[PDB]
Amino acid sequence: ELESQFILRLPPEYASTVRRAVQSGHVNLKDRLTIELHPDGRHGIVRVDRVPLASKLVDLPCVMESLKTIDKKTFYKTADICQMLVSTVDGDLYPPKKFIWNHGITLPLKNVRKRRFRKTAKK
Amino acid sequence: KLTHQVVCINNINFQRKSVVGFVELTIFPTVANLNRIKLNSKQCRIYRVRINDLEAAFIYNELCIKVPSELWKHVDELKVLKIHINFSLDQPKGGLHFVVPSVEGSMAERGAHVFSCGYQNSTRFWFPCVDSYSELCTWKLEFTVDAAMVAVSNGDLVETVYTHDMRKKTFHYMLTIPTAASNISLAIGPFEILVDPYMHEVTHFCLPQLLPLLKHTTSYLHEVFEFYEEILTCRYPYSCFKTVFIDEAYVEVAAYASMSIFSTNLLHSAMIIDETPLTRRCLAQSLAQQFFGCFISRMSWSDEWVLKGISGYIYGLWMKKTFGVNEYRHWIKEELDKIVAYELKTGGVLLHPIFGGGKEKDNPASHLHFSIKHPHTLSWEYYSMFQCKAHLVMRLIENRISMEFMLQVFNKLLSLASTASSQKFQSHMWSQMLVSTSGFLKSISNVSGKDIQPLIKQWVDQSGVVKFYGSFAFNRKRNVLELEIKQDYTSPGTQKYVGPLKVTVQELDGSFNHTLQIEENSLKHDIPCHSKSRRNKKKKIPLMNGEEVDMDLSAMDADSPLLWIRIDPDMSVLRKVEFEQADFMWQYQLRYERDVVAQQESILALEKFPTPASRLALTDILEQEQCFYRVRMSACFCLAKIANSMVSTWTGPPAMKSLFTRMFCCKSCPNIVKTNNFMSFQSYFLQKTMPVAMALLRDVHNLCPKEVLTFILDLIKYNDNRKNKFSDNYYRAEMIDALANSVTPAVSVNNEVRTLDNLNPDVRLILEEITRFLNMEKLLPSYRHTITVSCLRAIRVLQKNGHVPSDPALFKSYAEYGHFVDIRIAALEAVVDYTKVDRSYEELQWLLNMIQNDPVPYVRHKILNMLTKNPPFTKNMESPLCNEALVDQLWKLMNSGTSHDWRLRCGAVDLY
Amino acid sequence: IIQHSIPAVELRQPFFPTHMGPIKLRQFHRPPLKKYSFGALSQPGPHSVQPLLKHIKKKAKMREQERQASGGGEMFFMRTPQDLTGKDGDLILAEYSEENGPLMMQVGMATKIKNYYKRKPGKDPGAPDCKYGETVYCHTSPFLGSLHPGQLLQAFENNLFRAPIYLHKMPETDFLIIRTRQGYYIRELVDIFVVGQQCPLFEVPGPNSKRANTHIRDFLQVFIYRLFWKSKDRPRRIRMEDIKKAFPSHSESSIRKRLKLCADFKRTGMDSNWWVLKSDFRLPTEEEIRAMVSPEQCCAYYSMIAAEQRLKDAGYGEKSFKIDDEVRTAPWNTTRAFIAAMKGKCLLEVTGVADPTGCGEGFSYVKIPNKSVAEHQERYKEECQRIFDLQNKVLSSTEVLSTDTD
Repeated sequence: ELESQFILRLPPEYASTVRRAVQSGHVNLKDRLTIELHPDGRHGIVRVDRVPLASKLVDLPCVMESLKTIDKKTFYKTADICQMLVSTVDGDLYPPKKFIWNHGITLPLKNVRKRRFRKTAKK
Repeated sequence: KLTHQVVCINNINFQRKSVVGFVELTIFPTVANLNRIKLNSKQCRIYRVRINDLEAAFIYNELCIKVPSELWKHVDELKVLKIHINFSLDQPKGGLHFVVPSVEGSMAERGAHVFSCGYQNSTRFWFPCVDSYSELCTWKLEFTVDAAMVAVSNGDLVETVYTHDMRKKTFHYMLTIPTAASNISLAIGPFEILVDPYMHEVTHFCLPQLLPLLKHTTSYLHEVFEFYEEILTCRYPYSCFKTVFIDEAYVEVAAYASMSIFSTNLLHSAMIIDETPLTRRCLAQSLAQQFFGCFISRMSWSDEWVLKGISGYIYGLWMKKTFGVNEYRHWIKEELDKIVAYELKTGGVLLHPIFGGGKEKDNPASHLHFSIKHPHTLSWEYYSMFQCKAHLVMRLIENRISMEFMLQVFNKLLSLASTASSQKFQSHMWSQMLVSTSGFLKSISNVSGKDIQPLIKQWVDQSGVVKFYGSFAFNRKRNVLELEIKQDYTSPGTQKYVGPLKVTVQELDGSFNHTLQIEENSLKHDIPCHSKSRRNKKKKIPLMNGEEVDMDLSAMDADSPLLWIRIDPDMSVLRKVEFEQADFMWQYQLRYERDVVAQQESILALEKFPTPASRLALTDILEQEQCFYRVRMSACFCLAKIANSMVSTWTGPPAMKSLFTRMFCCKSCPNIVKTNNFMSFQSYFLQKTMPVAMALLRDVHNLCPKEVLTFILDLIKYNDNRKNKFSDNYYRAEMIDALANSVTPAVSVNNEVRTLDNLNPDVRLILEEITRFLNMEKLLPSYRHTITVSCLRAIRVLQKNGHVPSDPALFKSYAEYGHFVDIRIAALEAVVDYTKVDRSYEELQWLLNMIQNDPVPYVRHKILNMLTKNPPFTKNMESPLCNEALVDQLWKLMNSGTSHDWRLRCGAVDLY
Repeated sequence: IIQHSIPAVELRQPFFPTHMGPIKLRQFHRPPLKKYSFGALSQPGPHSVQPLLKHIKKKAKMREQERQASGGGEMFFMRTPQDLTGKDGDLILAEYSEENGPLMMQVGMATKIKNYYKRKPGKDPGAPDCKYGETVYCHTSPFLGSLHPGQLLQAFENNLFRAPIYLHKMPETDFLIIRTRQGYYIRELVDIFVVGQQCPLFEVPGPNSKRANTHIRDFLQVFIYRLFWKSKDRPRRIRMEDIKKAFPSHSESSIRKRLKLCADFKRTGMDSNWWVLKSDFRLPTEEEIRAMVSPEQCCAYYSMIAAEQRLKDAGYGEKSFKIDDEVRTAPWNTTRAFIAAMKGKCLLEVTGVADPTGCGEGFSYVKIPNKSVAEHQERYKEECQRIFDLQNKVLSSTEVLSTDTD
């Protein structure tokens, strides 16, 4: 089965904590960072050192590929990426279109949907 | 197992014909409780066998030396003994060639010369060693020589110094790598050097008196060595490169053109003898065989096609790279197609496998007589099938495993290291040191390719095809042009085979296209509505779109002249085609084909298959000045073969005498054609076969001959005004074939020769060119072509009638006097071309006497094979092969492999 | 020369789907996270996100040793589906600026990065170095506009398309999560390329063209041969049901066509019967099967059916594909137009309805004739040049915009 891949976005303070952990390579990252997805498939909780962050799975506008390389000249596609798990410091941890993201990940694709995508003409 | 010897060979005594002293053999017995050892020696005076400072029982059968066993279970796995043998060489060594001062003749009486050829079991004529391809040894070498010689062994050179004062030097040579005793050699020759700098030291040896002539092969060596490093991506480890012109070096297992003793190429002369393809081939096949073969010492002699297929292949890249103006690309298919001639032979005669695996259950050896067992069966796998069919298969496997990938393959193989490492820190290094062929297989397999076991199996065993059946259609209503290609192979063990078989159809004005594939036995293939070509408007068809779309819609809408399907581009599949109505196909390939591999074969087919008038059209390709030497040649040879048909014989001929003067300006020539290079005369392969188109026509129909004679009389007026010039050898040599078959038809009123009555006008003048200038000394030209093929002008003008005993009465004298290696072989090839006609028994007796003892060993082979080729019987079969003394000579020529020449014993092997 | 991974070259599932329904076509190259029915991550609650650093180093090390063990030079590493994981090797991200570019790679396919450089006049010291890709010195432009002297432009290059790319930095907030049935894994990822508009190098077929119909036929044929090869029974045999499941839009009768030359129907007293390989039929080799259909041909076909689905959804019937604007944006029209222009058979509109950005920063691939004729071509080049420069400037820019509140 195809490997599933997606982007995790953390608030900057938490992202820093996690990045140092990824870089150290310590096994305990597995306890220090956990992801829980709720039954609705859109909301969830990311935990950094047991601190719960309200999270939402959103749909990115641009198709994004991850490509692996050995020599840095030839590249092999490993996956299509089209979703992002966005964690915030406020929000309902357990919440009772708003899942459409409007921006690409990179700077120039700000507002891609509204500014840089030819829109379809019906009929 | 003998791992290491240090051999100390003092004196090197020329005044005994003899070299003497002590091999010290370290042996690690790879078994428990060995009591006795089997070294090999041939014809060698042994003084004393000494083990651990006592004399030890040695009985010579193959020496059995008895080990003293003075410890318990002695000698167990990997115990180490120094066997100390004191040996003395005999005068008539098979291995060596020892000339003392006094039998060197008038022009020295001073400087001895002794030179040996190691490979393949001639090491036993030097010292007692174990003589085997399984036992892998590295050697030390101390020997002392006359100090006015310089010598060569195998194993890196580490210093020449004196034998402390006076008249003998000691060289110190030392091998690091494990190689068989095959490799070892010693050559003690002249001392006069000629070294260039800039590279790993290349330096040039000859006699002192012949050093001016060693500049053009020094600088060739500069280019050939330097270039090869880049493209093979392999440095040459050995710090120097010595090329030496031994006056006694004619071998055909050693040199040949290169013997591969350690950093000392041993060469024949061939100094400035006009190379341009011929020895540029020879020395790029040579400096190939220092990589694959020596660099990477494989452990299996059953893929020797890894040597010779890779060697052939790197000849063709370097040839077409560095010399791109004779355009190698359109010559590769001559080698390709000659192996086809020998692979069209099944049923007693005359084919062999390439991959020769000795299996126990080998039930079919009727046609395989050659194993691959001893010695001479290795020597005989430089026969043409073994070379350029290994070449052929390596070119295929490239195209499947791509070229960049097989690059990364062979570049790793050369520099992949096989180390030896023990726990007291003893670091050993082998590459320049053993490598295996089992892991070669695997490495290429990993990189690139699918099933190579099947594909290579149908090159060696019972595979390949004969004939491809062609039939054609073209239906008007549909515009679908339908081809029916079967294929057919008459032999035991026949199958259906792949062979990419391309066809390119040519519209009204030869402006079409194609493709095709056909690779099943009986196939019918459907070629879509290509009235307009894929190149509809390149400028292809604005040719029928000139004004022949509509004006000649009277003769396109009459599709009875259907779209003309040319057959087999570029010898795309190596078969015999069966394809009715083929004249247009040959023309279209002559004019519009871009690869000349097709053309030269499309005019071999124009030559033979019955063709209507193309004569005016293939004069295009007579003088297309981009084309090969040989396609311009075999464009003349079309008109030669086709030779009139009817009684417009003399209408061909004006076009022949046109390029009988190939812009020949002989009002300045032939005095400013000494100064020119002849401008090759546009290849003298093509000039030869314009007066030899004339001569073939003269031969074939006997109402030519006056007008041809007039023609070729003018070629004779052009001659006898030339000097020596390098390129112009090829002109002279294939104009003596021009002048032969001029007097040959001219007295083809046969009935013997008798005397040719009183044709003084011809016989005199033709003999005047035929013989040498008797004033002119023959100690000056180092080459001889003209008078090699001017004994051939002598014969064949005295063979079509027959002057018997005039011919050999030259060639016996000419192979006695000694001077001129070429001249000797020229004479000996004509002494056997005259026995090929002569059939009095005495001449064959004297011919196998001169086979026996003449006593150059290699010219001995040459004659022996040439008598084995041309048989002494005809159709009739009266006392077939029913001899008693020849069969004694036969068994006595068997096991002269044990001495040396590994092309003599398969002389015997064929006449067994 | 592109060498794809073995699973791609072999057109294995799921890398090369055999069939896609409307939903999958709408989601083409945008697979949504779908819940697992079993395995660790089918369970409720928090799940560990695992580090990959030790694993990444180890795999790089193992690969280099395998390299030195044969015994240097170039190795090909992408032999198994396991080699395609995001869990090891160096990783980059590529974000495509075209919402649905005319050609896209499948997982397992390869692309090169080329660094196109134009020398400065006189004494050029050489191109700047980049972290990725191989430098190409070009006197003529591989794009619609020309490089300026001293200009370096990076690009993706393969058999489907060439496209300029622009290296950016991943935001500090973002990580890559790899998700399997067994667990989550996390990698740092710093290099992300923006991909500009594609220059298509492969023609996308039209719906029900001879090319399209020949492709599905051949692909079906390949799937069938591979089924026989997978069978462990002797003589080899396959079930109709397995083919029908992979090709649910094929009639049983059309599948029987592909089977009639290589196999025999064996009837049994049960509604499951077998097709058994004929004893005189020789199954094609791995090499021969690969030659039948390439990954690129599958990509062209996928592009067509996905576009066809989007057109149906927008109300455009099969009779529409004198031509509607939306139909001009279809990959069979844009690729055809671009390739023809590349061969000098025509020019391109450039400014027009097929501009994928909708805002003038992309090219409209619509044929206009070569048909003051030095001015006609100079105006085409001028316009190409302007848009070429505009795209490079906007997509390479690190300017921060500014959310549009609308």
